Amino acid sequence: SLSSSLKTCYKYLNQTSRSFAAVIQALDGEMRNAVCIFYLVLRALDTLEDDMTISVEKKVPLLHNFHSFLYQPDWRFMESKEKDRQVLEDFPTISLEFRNLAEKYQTVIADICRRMGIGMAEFLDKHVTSEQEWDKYCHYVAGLVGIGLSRLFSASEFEDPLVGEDTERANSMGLFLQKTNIIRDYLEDQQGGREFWPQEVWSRYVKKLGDFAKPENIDLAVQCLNELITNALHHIPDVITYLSRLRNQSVFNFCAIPQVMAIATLAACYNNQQVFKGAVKIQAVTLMMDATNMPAVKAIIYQYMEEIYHRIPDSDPSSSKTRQIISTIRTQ
Ligand SMILES: CC(C)=CCC/C(C)=C/CC/C(C)=C/[C@@H]1[C@@H](COP(=O)(O)OP(=O)(O)O)[C@]1(C)CC/C=C(\C)CCC=C(C)C
Ligand SMILES: [Mg+2]
Ligand SMILES: [Mg+2]
Repeated sequence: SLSSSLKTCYKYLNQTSRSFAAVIQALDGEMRNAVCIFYLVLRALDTLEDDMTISVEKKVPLLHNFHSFLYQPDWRFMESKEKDRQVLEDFPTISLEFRNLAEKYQTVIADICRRMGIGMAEFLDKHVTSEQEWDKYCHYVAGLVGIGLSRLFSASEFEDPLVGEDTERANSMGLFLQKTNIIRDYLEDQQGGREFWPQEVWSRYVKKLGDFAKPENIDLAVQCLNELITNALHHIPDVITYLSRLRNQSVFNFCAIPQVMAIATLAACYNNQQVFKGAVKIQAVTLMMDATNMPAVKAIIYQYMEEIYHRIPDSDPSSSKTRQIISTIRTQ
């Protein structure tokens, strides 16, 4: 049945994706290969972005031109020192399967890969400063993913045109996952020399972002944490809107399950000193089972919002804001 190279792609998906492998492979019809290949192309792109052994001067053209390599049958990259580097070394297998997809899917994937490459390259010579720049960075690495997935759903015709048209809601869906991961991964990122928390926020608490790892700064660290979580909560209305429009069951699950995992993650991290001591974990199997329709997804969201709500310290500088956003979400 499945070709040799396509079988390899699914192996690469299963090897490199904890959050998405299962939901991708459960997608109906043409969406399955289209989303699997989209995933692997972006995974390869990210593996170059993240590799600190590649100079900025070498990295910029690679990220800028990456979308064109999809059309060059023996393009590969042998100099990665990153863990996921099979997708780069065996890129010809991935690009072959890309060129086997229908044109309408090719167009979306290449457009997103082009735009993300430009965006990633832009942020090689700066850190994230303002909250606005934080949205911008998150747009480039995650918002564009949501926009691309939405365009693939509409192109497949399992979903209505509106899904791919409403780039604001698609963008928000991606932003919610990416802000959640960035918040949760403070320490692991710190330990690999990576900084993604917005400097206009953290610099109101400490002089260097790394200072949140020091035990004496825990109180300030948690305050900043709660500010950032409060920011991320503002994406939940759009997530609800986006999910409420989906018709196909496999698409709904693919979209909803990672969103509810992110909500559960934020709730676990809220006011939690452990974020600064290791990776905070969530329920996964349960949520995978329950998050298969809108009324159940809404109920899951409201349950986690009430968990956060009744944990808000009155003294937290963001407490008013956290209460307000939770109220809005509860009222949609
Ligand atoms: C094409 C597909 C599913 C994903 C492509 C993922 C890739 C490789 C992107 C290259 C840049 C990166 C890395 C972005 C970060 C992804 C987490 O990876 P990871 O940390 O490895 O997870 P785990 O370790 O838990 O497995 C991220 C947070 C963005 C997720 C945003 C989505 C999915 C939009 C949802 C929106 C709608 C559905 C409207
Ligand atoms: Mg990465
Ligand atoms: Mg990266």
